[PDB]
Amino acid sequence: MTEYKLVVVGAGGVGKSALTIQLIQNHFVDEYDPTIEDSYRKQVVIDGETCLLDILDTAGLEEYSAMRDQYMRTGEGFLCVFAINNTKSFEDIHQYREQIKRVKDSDDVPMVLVGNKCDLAARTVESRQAQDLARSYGIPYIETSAKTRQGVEDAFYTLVREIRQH
Ligand SMILES: Nc1nc2c(ncn2[C@@H]2O[C@H](COP(=O)(O)OP(=O)(O)NP(=O)(O)O)[C@@H](O)[C@H]2O)c(=O)[nH]1
Ligand SMILES: [Ca+2]
Ligand SMILES: [Ca+2]
Ligand SMILES: [Ca+2]
Ligand SMILES: [Mg+2]
Ligand SMILES: [Mg+2]
Repeated sequence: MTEYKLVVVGAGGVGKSALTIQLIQNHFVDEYDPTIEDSYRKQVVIDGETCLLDILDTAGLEEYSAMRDQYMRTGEGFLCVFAINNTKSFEDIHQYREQIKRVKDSDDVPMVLVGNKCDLAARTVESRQAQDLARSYGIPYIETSAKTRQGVEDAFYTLVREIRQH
Protein backbone atom coordinates (compact mmCIF):
# COMPACT_ATOMS: atom_id res chain seq x y z
CA MET A 1 0.00 0.00 0.00
CA THR A 2 1.07 3.66 -0.63
CA GLU A 3 3.25 5.42 2.01
CA TYR A 4 3.05 9.26 2.34
CA LYS A 5 6.24 10.74 3.92
CA LEU A 6 5.08 13.90 5.81
CA VAL A 7 7.49 16.30 7.59
CA VAL A 8 6.21 18.86 10.16
CA VAL A 9 8.41 22.03 10.34
CA GLY A 10 8.23 25.47 12.05
CA ALA A 11 9.48 27.62 14.99
CA GLY A 12 9.91 26.30 18.57
CA GLY A 13 6.66 25.94 20.55
CA VAL A 14 4.15 26.46 17.62
CA GLY A 15 2.70 22.96 18.44
CA LYS A 16 4.33 20.63 15.81
CA SER A 17 4.36 17.69 18.32
CA ALA A 18 0.89 18.54 19.77
CA LEU A 19 -0.65 18.54 16.21
CA THR A 20 1.03 15.22 15.26
CA ILE A 21 0.05 13.47 18.58
CA GLN A 22 -3.55 14.85 18.30
CA LEU A 23 -3.73 13.29 14.77
CA ILE A 24 -1.97 9.97 15.65
CA GLN A 25 -3.29 9.22 19.22
CA ASN A 26 -6.30 11.64 19.63
CA HIS A 27 -4.64 13.17 22.77
CA PHE A 28 -3.65 16.86 23.39
CA VAL A 29 -0.16 17.21 25.03
CA ASP A 30 -1.04 20.27 27.21
CA GLU A 31 2.56 20.59 28.61
CA TYR A 32 6.07 21.25 27.19
CA ASP A 33 7.82 17.84 26.84
CA PRO A 34 11.42 18.18 25.54
CA THR A 35 11.78 14.41 24.72
CA ILE A 36 9.02 13.35 22.25
CA GLU A 37 9.65 10.66 19.57
CA ASP A 38 10.20 12.30 16.10
CA SER A 39 8.78 9.34 14.05
CA TYR A 40 5.03 8.46 13.86
CA ARG A 41 3.27 5.80 11.71
CA LYS A 42 -0.49 5.36 11.09
CA GLN A 43 -2.53 3.21 8.65
CA VAL A 44 -5.53 5.37 7.50
CA VAL A 45 -8.12 5.44 4.68
CA ILE A 46 -7.98 8.77 2.72
CA ASP A 47 -10.48 9.14 -0.20
CA GLY A 48 -11.05 5.33 -0.29
CA GLU A 49 -7.28 4.56 -0.39
CA THR A 50 -5.75 2.46 2.45
CA CYS A 51 -2.34 4.13 3.01
CA LEU A 52 0.49 4.61 5.54
CA LEU A 53 1.37 8.07 6.92
CA ASP A 54 5.12 8.25 7.76
CA ILE A 55 5.38 11.50 9.81
CA LEU A 56 8.68 13.17 10.86
CA ASP A 57 8.18 15.77 13.67
CA THR A 58 11.24 18.13 13.47
CA ALA A 59 12.81 20.71 15.87
CA GLY A 60 12.63 24.49 15.10
CA LEU A 61 15.65 25.97 13.17
CA GLU A 62 16.80 27.73 16.44
CA GLU A 63 17.24 24.18 17.98
CA TYR A 64 20.29 22.07 16.85
CA SER A 65 19.09 18.81 15.12
CA ALA A 66 21.54 16.40 13.34
CA MET A 67 18.61 14.27 11.92
CA ARG A 68 16.69 17.34 10.49
CA ASP A 69 18.35 17.43 6.99
CA GLN A 70 17.98 13.59 6.63
CA TYR A 71 14.25 14.13 7.55
CA MET A 72 14.09 17.09 5.06
CA ARG A 73 15.53 15.14 2.06
CA THR A 74 13.12 12.12 2.52
CA GLY A 75 9.93 14.26 2.98
CA GLU A 76 7.34 14.09 0.13
CA GLY A 77 5.20 16.87 1.70
CA PHE A 78 5.66 19.53 4.42
CA LEU A 79 3.31 21.07 7.02
CA CYS A 80 4.79 24.57 7.62
CA VAL A 81 3.41 25.43 11.11
CA PHE A 82 3.19 28.83 12.86
CA ALA A 83 0.93 29.81 15.81
CA ILE A 84 -1.76 32.52 15.19
CA ASN A 85 -0.71 34.03 18.61
CA ASN A 86 3.02 34.08 17.58
CA THR A 87 3.87 36.81 14.99
CA LYS A 88 7.61 35.82 15.05
CA SER A 89 6.69 32.15 14.19
CA PHE A 90 4.63 33.46 11.19
CA GLU A 91 7.59 35.69 10.08
CA ASP A 92 9.91 32.63 10.46
CA ILE A 93 7.79 30.59 7.89
CA HIS A 94 9.77 32.12 4.93
CA GLN A 95 13.02 30.58 6.35
CA TYR A 96 11.41 27.06 6.59
CA ARG A 97 9.99 27.43 3.03
CA GLU A 98 13.47 28.54 1.73
CA GLN A 99 15.07 25.48 3.50
CA ILE A 100 12.44 23.16 1.85
CA LYS A 101 13.07 24.87 -1.57
CA ARG A 102 16.85 24.36 -0.98
CA VAL A 103 16.61 20.61 -0.06
CA LYS A 104 13.91 19.67 -2.70
CA ASP A 105 15.70 21.93 -5.30
CA SER A 106 12.20 23.05 -6.51
CA ASP A 107 9.57 25.80 -5.80
CA ASP A 108 6.76 23.26 -6.61
CA VAL A 109 6.98 21.21 -3.34
CA PRO A 110 3.76 19.71 -1.81
CA MET A 111 3.15 21.91 1.28
CA VAL A 112 0.34 23.24 3.53
CA LEU A 113 0.65 26.45 5.63
CA VAL A 114 -0.81 25.64 9.11
CA GLY A 115 -1.94 28.37 11.57
CA ASN A 116 -2.07 26.44 14.89
CA LYS A 117 -3.54 27.40 18.34
CA CYS A 118 -6.69 28.84 16.62
CA ASP A 119 -8.51 28.09 19.97
CA LEU A 120 -6.54 31.00 21.60
CA ALA A 121 -8.00 34.56 21.80
CA ALA A 122 -4.64 36.51 21.57
CA ARG A 123 -4.55 36.41 17.71
CA THR A 124 -1.73 38.58 16.19
CA VAL A 125 -1.78 36.88 12.71
CA GLU A 126 -5.00 37.57 10.72
CA SER A 127 -6.37 34.73 8.52
CA ARG A 128 -5.99 37.20 5.54
CA GLN A 129 -2.19 37.61 6.20
CA ALA A 130 -1.65 33.78 6.23
CA GLN A 131 -3.90 33.27 3.13
CA ASP A 132 -1.72 35.92 1.32
CA LEU A 133 1.58 34.22 2.36
CA ALA A 134 0.24 30.73 1.31
CA ARG A 135 -0.99 32.23 -2.04
CA SER A 136 2.57 33.65 -2.66
CA TYR A 137 3.92 30.03 -2.26
CA GLY A 138 1.05 28.50 -4.35
CA ILE A 139 -0.19 26.42 -1.35
CA PRO A 140 -3.32 26.14 0.85
CA TYR A 141 -3.69 27.76 4.31
CA ILE A 142 -5.52 25.77 7.05
CA GLU A 143 -6.14 26.83 10.70
CA THR A 144 -5.80 24.11 13.39
CA SER A 145 -6.15 23.57 17.16
CA ALA A 146 -4.10 20.62 18.55
CA LYS A 147 -6.26 21.26 21.69
CA THR A 148 -9.83 21.13 20.19
CA ARG A 149 -8.86 18.99 17.06
CA GLN A 150 -10.32 21.72 14.75
CA GLY A 151 -8.63 21.39 11.30
CA VAL A 152 -6.03 18.75 12.43
CA GLU A 153 -7.22 15.86 10.15
CA ASP A 154 -7.91 18.44 7.36
CA ALA A 155 -4.29 19.78 7.58
CA PHE A 156 -2.69 16.28 7.24
CA TYR A 157 -5.26 14.91 4.68
CA THR A 158 -4.88 18.11 2.53
CA LEU A 159 -1.09 17.55 2.51
CA VAL A 160 -1.62 13.91 1.27
CA ARG A 161 -3.98 15.31 -1.46
CA GLU A 162 -1.22 17.87 -2.39
CA ILE A 163 1.40 15.02 -2.66
CA ARG A 164 -1.05 13.11 -4.97
CA GLN A 165 -1.07 16.16 -7.37
CA HIS A 166 2.80 16.08 -7.59
N1 LIG B 1 -3.96 26.28 23.42
C1 LIG B 1 -3.25 25.57 22.54
N2 LIG B 1 -2.02 25.16 22.91
C2 LIG B 1 -1.26 24.44 22.06
C3 LIG B 1 -1.75 24.09 20.80
N3 LIG B 1 -0.77 23.38 20.20
C4 LIG B 1 0.27 23.28 21.05
N4 LIG B 1 -0.04 23.93 22.19
C5 LIG B 1 0.82 24.09 23.39
O1 LIG B 1 2.02 24.79 23.04
C6 LIG B 1 3.15 24.24 23.72
C7 LIG B 1 4.19 23.75 22.74
O2 LIG B 1 3.65 22.60 22.09
P1 LIG B 1 4.59 21.64 21.28
O3 LIG B 1 3.75 20.67 20.50
O4 LIG B 1 5.60 20.95 22.19
O5 LIG B 1 5.38 22.59 20.24
P2 LIG B 1 6.58 22.18 19.27
O6 LIG B 1 6.42 23.02 18.04
O7 LIG B 1 6.62 20.69 18.94
N5 LIG B 1 7.95 22.76 20.18
P3 LIG B 1 9.52 22.23 19.65
O8 LIG B 1 9.90 22.82 18.34
O9 LIG B 1 10.40 22.71 20.78
O10 LIG B 1 9.52 20.73 19.56
C8 LIG B 1 2.60 23.11 24.57
O11 LIG B 1 2.42 23.62 25.89
C9 LIG B 1 1.26 22.75 23.94
O12 LIG B 1 0.30 22.23 24.87
C10 LIG B 1 -3.03 24.50 20.43
O13 LIG B 1 -3.52 24.22 19.30
N6 LIG B 1 -3.74 25.24 21.31
CA1 LIG C 1 -0.72 16.26 30.02
CA1 LIG D 1 9.26 12.62 27.16
CA1 LIG E 1 19.65 21.71 -2.98
MG1 LIG F 1 8.19 19.18 19.47
MG1 LIG G 1 -1.17 43.46 13.09
